[PDB]
Amino acid sequence: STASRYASALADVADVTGTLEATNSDVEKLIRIFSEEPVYYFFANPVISIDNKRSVLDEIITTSGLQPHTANFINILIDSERINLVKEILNEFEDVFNKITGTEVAVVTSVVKLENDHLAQIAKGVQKITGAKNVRIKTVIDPSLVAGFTIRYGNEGSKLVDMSVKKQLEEIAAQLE
Amino acid sequence: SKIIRERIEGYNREVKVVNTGTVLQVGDGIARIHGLDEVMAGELVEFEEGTIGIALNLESNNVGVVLMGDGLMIQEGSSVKATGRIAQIPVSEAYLGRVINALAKPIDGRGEITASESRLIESPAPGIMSRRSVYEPLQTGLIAIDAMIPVGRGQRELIIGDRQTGKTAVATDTILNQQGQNVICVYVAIGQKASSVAQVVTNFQERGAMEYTIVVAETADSPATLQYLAPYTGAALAEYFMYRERHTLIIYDDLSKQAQAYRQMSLLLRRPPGREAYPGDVFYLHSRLLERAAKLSSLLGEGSMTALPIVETQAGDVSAYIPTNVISITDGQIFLSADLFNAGIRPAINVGISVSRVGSAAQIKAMKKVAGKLKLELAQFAELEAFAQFASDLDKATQNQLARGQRLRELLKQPQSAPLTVEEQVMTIYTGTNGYLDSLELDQVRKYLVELRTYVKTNKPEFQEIISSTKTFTEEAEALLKEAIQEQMERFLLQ
Amino acid sequence: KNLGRIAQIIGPVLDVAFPPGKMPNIYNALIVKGRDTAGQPMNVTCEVQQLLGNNRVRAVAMSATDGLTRGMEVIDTGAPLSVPVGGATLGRIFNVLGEPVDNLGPVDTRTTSPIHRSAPAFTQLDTKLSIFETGIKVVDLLAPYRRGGKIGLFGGAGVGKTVLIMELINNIAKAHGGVSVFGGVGERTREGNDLYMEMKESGVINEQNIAESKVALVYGQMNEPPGARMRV
Repeated sequence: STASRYASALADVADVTGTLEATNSDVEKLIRIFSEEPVYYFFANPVISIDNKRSVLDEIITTSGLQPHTANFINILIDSERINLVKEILNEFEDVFNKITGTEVAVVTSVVKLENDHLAQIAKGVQKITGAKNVRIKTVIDPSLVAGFTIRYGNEGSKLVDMSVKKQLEEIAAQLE
Repeated sequence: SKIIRERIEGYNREVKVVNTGTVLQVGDGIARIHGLDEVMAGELVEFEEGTIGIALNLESNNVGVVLMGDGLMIQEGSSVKATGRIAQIPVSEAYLGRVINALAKPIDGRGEITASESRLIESPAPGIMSRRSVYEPLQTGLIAIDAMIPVGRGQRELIIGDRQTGKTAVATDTILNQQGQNVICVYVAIGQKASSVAQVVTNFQERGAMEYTIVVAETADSPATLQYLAPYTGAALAEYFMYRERHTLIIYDDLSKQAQAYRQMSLLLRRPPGREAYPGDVFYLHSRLLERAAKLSSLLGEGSMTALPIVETQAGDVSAYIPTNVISITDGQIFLSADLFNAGIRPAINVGISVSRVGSAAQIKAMKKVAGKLKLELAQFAELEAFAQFASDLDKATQNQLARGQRLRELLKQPQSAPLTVEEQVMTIYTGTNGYLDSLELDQVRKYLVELRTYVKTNKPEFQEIISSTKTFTEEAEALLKEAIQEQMERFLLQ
Repeated sequence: KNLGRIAQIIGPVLDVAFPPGKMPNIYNALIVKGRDTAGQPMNVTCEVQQLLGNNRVRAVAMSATDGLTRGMEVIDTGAPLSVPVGGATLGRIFNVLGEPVDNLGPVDTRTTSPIHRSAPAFTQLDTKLSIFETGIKVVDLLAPYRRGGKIGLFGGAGVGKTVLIMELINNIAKAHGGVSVFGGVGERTREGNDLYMEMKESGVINEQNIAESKVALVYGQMNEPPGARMRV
């Protein structure tokens, strides 16, 4: 996407900068900042004086203390009115961070909040299976997980791998087969 | 942080105007508008430069206003304070003679037509339960209309034709005969020429029909919002007459102009265009428009709302989406054939393609007794219209039925504003069926039928009195008609 | 148990931001509980036309929509137009809403069934190509009108479908034990009023013996915003 392009350029700026972590911190902070629906509307209304919005923008750039590359990224962004198209590019920055990283966030989903050792084994096995540089573990103790788990991995959470009632689905299939 | 959130809180408190919405995308009488989200659907709203905005497009983002007219002074970011009222034109009978612009405001200049009851233009339609039987008749003055197609009180009929044809004037002739009628006459002139508007108005007041007639008009230079609703405005004027149980009739100048208007509206709304650029909503829109026209029930007082639809076939498309949509929509339809006008017959009603639904419930039995024979002989001559150039070798009943249908064809034509009563036409039809005009020659029977009408107004006025009182073709009255028929037949037989 | 804010309204195309989870299925219904012009609560039958996404959906209502403001809640019925099925329709001239448009009181019948439903299956039907035999003599002679069939009409007013369909109604009511669903779509309200006057006048609507009334009258108003009329 062009939103994904804006995210990719922000990550590129932070990456040739080295501020991928730093502007990632800025990304989370500004995400929680722009999480304010009143702030998101006030920055994102067309009725907003972009003079006064730029005033409040540098005010907010203080009010969370943003890094300079991401600050000018936001300046070009709200300057180019894709602030209206803001937030998901912000969200995509996360994946862009992982696109920078290769730290793959994979969501497990088990009957219990599983063992951090079992989490380590699964993240290691997914670092081999994914072939990953690293793995941001994204756990879940799922209720409909009967006993086993469910690790959505891949580019999306596409690469589902689950043994909870999934084998019961397979058993009902082979019954129906 | 609430210092920054205080700063943007003040900025957004400035953005927190409730009724107002700033003019976002000011284009061509249409605006996206920030703010004024909490409005109901479709109201007028006062913009800056006072401007009335028809809140057409309830955008999720914006507030899409059909501007009432041109807003050069409606600047960028012009705040439309929400009015919330929609289309509540003050309708009273005190416009019956005033020529109102779309605000029910006299484009006449007849003074402010005083009016307390204010109805929103699109009020709801009458239910089928809200309508009784179509018993009472309209009467065009056009003998040829009411003969071949009976018009009830409060019914739906189109007049399709071509440009300004005098079909315009055919409606005007109906409006003229509304003066003798007890129905309220209401001239809805969408998009006429201004000179034409005035000559029509002069025709009305010169008839004094403007006593019985109010006038509303859309300009050709109308903001098409006013066009796009002024139809419904006239419909509500009919409501203020018709919920008051009164017979009332309306003359809708061609909603094809309104179709180009709503085309300009939805295209101006950047909305989805339909069959030949008319919006699909034009189907339901004209449907809602013409839907309300009826005689009511007696629960609603049987108040007649008698529509007159102008439909002009664009180079003879009997199936434009406008035209075929109306053709679905109507009950009576009046195709016009200016072939007859070019050959001479005003009224150039295409008597074959002009088909209607109501029929004998709309005719006097007085009329009906003659009119069935008129239909039979008319279709007889209609098939036999082929025989004409070879009618030297025509059989006695063939050339005779040809002569009968010929005199009946003579018994049709009438100029601009040559309306007749029911009774004069009854004499005319009874003679033309009675072969006394199978005697008389072509222009001879025209003048002689005029003279028979005059010398029946004089020489048999009690036959017209019975045809009034009974409203039934009495054999006594048909006898007095034959009496005066032979009398004036002698009078014009000496010539 | 879903409540959708009236997101946008492109005329009779409404839009509804439903909840992120509580966003309904295709042709799932919704009562838009808006105000009236009085401000009294009026509930429209918005129909799920298009799952427009971002938990919002382009809907169509059958009735009108003036006075509706944006953000108004629509409690999703979340299913098709469950309509008063059976004999309460057989005799009451019923609206598209399932109110009797007849003003014959409310149609007290619990059986409200899903409107935009399937057809039957390849196995369920009865493939004896039987004759829907009329009792009208020419159709008896000429028209091999299939039972379960599709009798298209190249003829309407003047040609006399009023009386002929009325006698056909009486004939399918009498010679068969079958009942009749007569639907005036895009109705000439002249023809609608006269039609109910006819069925009462014939006794097809057995006017005293209501619901012994052999017909079921469903007119579709042309006055309806014709998105109503598609689902009639």
